[PDB]
Amino acid sequence: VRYSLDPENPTKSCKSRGSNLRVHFKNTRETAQAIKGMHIRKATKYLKDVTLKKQCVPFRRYNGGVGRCAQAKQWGWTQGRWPKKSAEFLLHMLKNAESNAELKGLDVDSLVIEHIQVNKAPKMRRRTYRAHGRINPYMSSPCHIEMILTEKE
Amino acid sequence: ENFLKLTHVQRQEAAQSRREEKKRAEKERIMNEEDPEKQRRLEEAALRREQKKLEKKQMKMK
RNA sequence: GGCUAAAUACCGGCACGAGACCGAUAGUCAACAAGUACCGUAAGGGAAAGUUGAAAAGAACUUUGAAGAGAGAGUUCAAGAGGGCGUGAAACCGUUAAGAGGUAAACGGGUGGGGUCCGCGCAGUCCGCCCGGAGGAUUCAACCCGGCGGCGCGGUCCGGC
RNA sequence: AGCCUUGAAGCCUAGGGCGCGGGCCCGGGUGGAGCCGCCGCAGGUGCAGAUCUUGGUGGUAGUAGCAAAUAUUCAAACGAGAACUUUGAAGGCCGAAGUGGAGAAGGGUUCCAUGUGAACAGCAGUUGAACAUGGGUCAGUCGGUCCUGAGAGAUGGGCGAG
RNA sequence: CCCAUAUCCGCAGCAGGUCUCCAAGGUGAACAGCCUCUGGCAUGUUGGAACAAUGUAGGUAAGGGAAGUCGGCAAGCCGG
RNA sequence: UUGGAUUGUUCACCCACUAAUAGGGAACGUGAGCUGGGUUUAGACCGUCGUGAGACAGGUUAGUUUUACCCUACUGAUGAU
RNA sequence: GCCGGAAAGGGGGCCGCCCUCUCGCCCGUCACGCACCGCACGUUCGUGGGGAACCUGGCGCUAAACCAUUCGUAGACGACC
Ligand SMILES: [Mg+2]
Ligand SMILES: [Mg+2]
Ligand SMILES: [Mg+2]
Ligand SMILES: [Mg+2]
Ligand SMILES: [Mg+2]
Ligand SMILES: [Mg+2]
Ligand SMILES: [Mg+2]
Ligand SMILES: [Mg+2]
Ligand SMILES: [Mg+2]
Ligand SMILES: [Mg+2]
Ligand SMILES: [Mg+2]
Ligand SMILES: [Mg+2]
Ligand SMILES: [Mg+2]
Ligand SMILES: [Mg+2]
Ligand SMILES: [Mg+2]
Ligand SMILES: [Mg+2]
Ligand SMILES: [Mg+2]
Ligand SMILES: [Mg+2]
Ligand SMILES: [Mg+2]
Ligand SMILES: [Mg+2]
Ligand SMILES: [Mg+2]
Ligand SMILES: [Mg+2]
Ligand SMILES: [Mg+2]
Ligand SMILES: [Mg+2]
Ligand SMILES: [Mg+2]
Ligand SMILES: [Mg+2]
Ligand SMILES: [Mg+2]
Ligand SMILES: [Mg+2]
Ligand SMILES: [Mg+2]
Ligand SMILES: [Mg+2]
Ligand SMILES: [Mg+2]
Ligand SMILES: [Mg+2]
Ligand SMILES: [Mg+2]
Ligand SMILES: [Mg+2]
Ligand SMILES: [Mg+2]
Ligand SMILES: [Mg+2]
Ligand SMILES: [Mg+2]
Ligand SMILES: [Mg+2]
Ligand SMILES: [Mg+2]
Ligand SMILES: [Mg+2]
Repeated sequence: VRYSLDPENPTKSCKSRGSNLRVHFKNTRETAQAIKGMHIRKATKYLKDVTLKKQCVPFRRYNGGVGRCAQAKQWGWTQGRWPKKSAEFLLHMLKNAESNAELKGLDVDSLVIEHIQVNKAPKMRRRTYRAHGRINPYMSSPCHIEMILTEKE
Repeated sequence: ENFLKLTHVQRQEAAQSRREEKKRAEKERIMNEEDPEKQRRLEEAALRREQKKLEKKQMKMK
């Protein structure tokens, strides 16, 4: 579909996408900025370490109350977390992009995740119940995602 | 992009061949499984996976 | 004690025609399964909601994944129109590019720096006259013929109005 | 003898300019069918506020919170997937004024079976009172039906513009 | 079929409210409290790791014993 | 520059100790710090006033004291150049 | 090569030699160099500061920090030992 950034060379570049992914947008924006320039083996390894809490995800723009960990001193940051649902969504999508670069005959072991952006999807609506007979919104903040890998030797 | 479109048939053929090889290897591993209980569990899972694929195809076609 | 058509009235009913009216938050509450969904024990209250395309031609088939979801392929003039789909603004957000950054930011006056494009810049205006320098016409004046028009106190010409 | 599918309205624009200004004209893009200049005519005619109206969206914020009633653990199965489903083994609670077993009012299909995992069940679910398919309530003796109770209510009559 | 800490009314699977029937063993005066059997459930819209402050709900405090505070509020003593 | 008896008290007054028991301010410092005794809603009692409803810086008794997760400040904790 | 400098340390003085010219400075002779045709940021500090990447060799260098783990002299989490 119409992406945001077009690749500099369509043959040695693979695409992926995700629409209305019931994750958190702030978490996915942070675990996407952590992956933004990595190499695809570095990424799948990192995102697995994030689920095993061997490495973290520095929380830079959405870091209210986000507590401080010890594994963030590798990113020169202080705050960070271990988003699991968001390290598994853009891992099933890094898998999709792999299986789309094999459909193009690229070298999966040479792919660098070059462009990756997360957008904000239409909120899903629920409702909670508060004191004095008041009902409040309990809305969900889903996200769109889209990555582009590239052979860069 | 035009070149990739021209080459589109070859890429599909290669993708189909690699699936035929992967399926052949899966059948060979099932054939080579010495334990009959393991072989039956693997076979039942493979058949059920195929059945799920067939149902999904029929739903998409519908 | 009584009756009595016509001229006269009509925001209900059936059937019509029209408009210097509104054009989907407007016009009836209601352009749509609207006095519907919903609320109230009841009397009553009462919405929101139109648009793919000329035609569904509504994406076969391959592929990863359990699936949603994608990547290809195809339909169409166009999916940058893909089943709440014409156009698709603003606030708000993501990413890319460029700059900047300790007196919150923003602002008016003045310059300078860098960018972005524009001038389609990069040898710089043309025009009249005259002089000379080399060429080319079927060419000037003056006469003759025919037509046309203006003016005429043609002192005061003929005939009209 | 206006402009327009050789691209109108609309919208976007680090492009060129005009006007003191209200505003306007060009270029590029997007779009797909209507639109404007002049002389007059008419008006539901210009928004920054009105604790304005309707709709949309932010910072707060990945924050507050998901803390009443003692309590969970191990192995196995199904499954892509298991802290939460199912079986079994432990440990515990309710402790006959019960977290048991049945009914009235009320609900109305919530009952039962199979499947689904989109939405919902404020985590997750392989589960559900969710969704989709189908089933299910059998009477001379159980009740209604009948009788009157407090009371309601016609006729006759009376009143009353009705 | 539910008949109630999820089938009803409270906007909800809401610690509220909502009419009855039956009614085991031990202790004990006892349909009190506490443990248990029949029957039921999985801790009441989530888990894991930590064990700071400040909270919330329970406790215990040398010597003194209302000096505290508007006031013995609260807690404590007493208890068959 | 204190410990207490009385008062809601501020004030006052007295006991005791002490070196001394000086005076004050900060939105008459300080209620998202507390308390809520007084004052100062609605209930009631008495007195005086009013024919009456009602009134009383006149007594009496009972009377809901909400929110910080924002920015700053401060206290600690990471880090930044 | 020897000397002397510490307040935020001197590329200074001196020892020599085996190098090399009588030019360097003043006053004159002698002619020349783009004399770019009146014209602006000229003439230095400047082998400037930073940044890349290049060639060309000479001498040489082969480490730590953080995380994971662990501890409890520490602790909400980070941090710390
Ligand atoms: Mg921030
Ligand atoms: Mg905060
Ligand atoms: Mg907090
Ligand atoms: Mg609530
Ligand atoms: Mg309520
Ligand atoms: Mg008459
Ligand atoms: Mg007419
Ligand atoms: Mg409308
Ligand atoms: Mg409209
Ligand atoms: Mg309307
Ligand atoms: Mg609308
Ligand atoms: Mg529309
Ligand atoms: Mg189009
Ligand atoms: Mg379109
Ligand atoms: Mg159309
Ligand atoms: Mg559109
Ligand atoms: Mg930048
Ligand atoms: Mg703009
Ligand atoms: Mg009008
Ligand atoms: Mg406005
Ligand atoms: Mg929290
Ligand atoms: Mg029961
Ligand atoms: Mg039962
Ligand atoms: Mg059931
Ligand atoms: Mg949920
Ligand atoms: Mg019988
Ligand atoms: Mg009557
Ligand atoms: Mg508990
Ligand atoms: Mg419950
Ligand atoms: Mg639980
Ligand atoms: Mg004591
Ligand atoms: Mg003692
Ligand atoms: Mg006292
Ligand atoms: Mg005292
Ligand atoms: Mg007491
Ligand atoms: Mg004060
Ligand atoms: Mg205060
Ligand atoms: Mg207060
Ligand atoms: Mg009081
Ligand atoms: Mg009173």
